[PDB]
Amino acid sequence: MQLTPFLILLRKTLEQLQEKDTGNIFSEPVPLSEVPDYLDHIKKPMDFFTMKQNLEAYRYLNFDDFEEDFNLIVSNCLKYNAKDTIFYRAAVRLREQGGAVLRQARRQAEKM
Ligand SMILES: CC(=O)Nc1ccc(-c2cn[nH]c2)c2cccnc12
Repeated sequence: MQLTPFLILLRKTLEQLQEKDTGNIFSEPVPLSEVPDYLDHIKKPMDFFTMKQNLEAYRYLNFDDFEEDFNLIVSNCLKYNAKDTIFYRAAVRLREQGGAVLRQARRQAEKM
């Protein structure tokens, strides 16, 4: 596999995942100023902006490491937020809608 088409695919896939986050709940890091206890609960924060930085830093060289950071966005939000919140339900929705984006993207990567 060649690096350039793979990274193009990851860029497109990240854009598609961001489209599913219609409230932009996951676009940027959880603001530690407004959630002071966040790092008490979440060992590795993640968000789509950090994922973009990691992608461009060549930190994602296989689909699993891209998907692992996506799964961190979801799992961190399920962990931190109570089930009766918009935040929790948004992570459930992103897991469902984003999973479908990821499966098709991984098949494209496997054809490379
Ligand atoms: C992605 C996420 O877990 N975000 C957040 C959870 C909880 C809170 C929060 C709820 N109450 N106080 C902070 C957030 C506040 C601002 C921005 N993001 C928040």
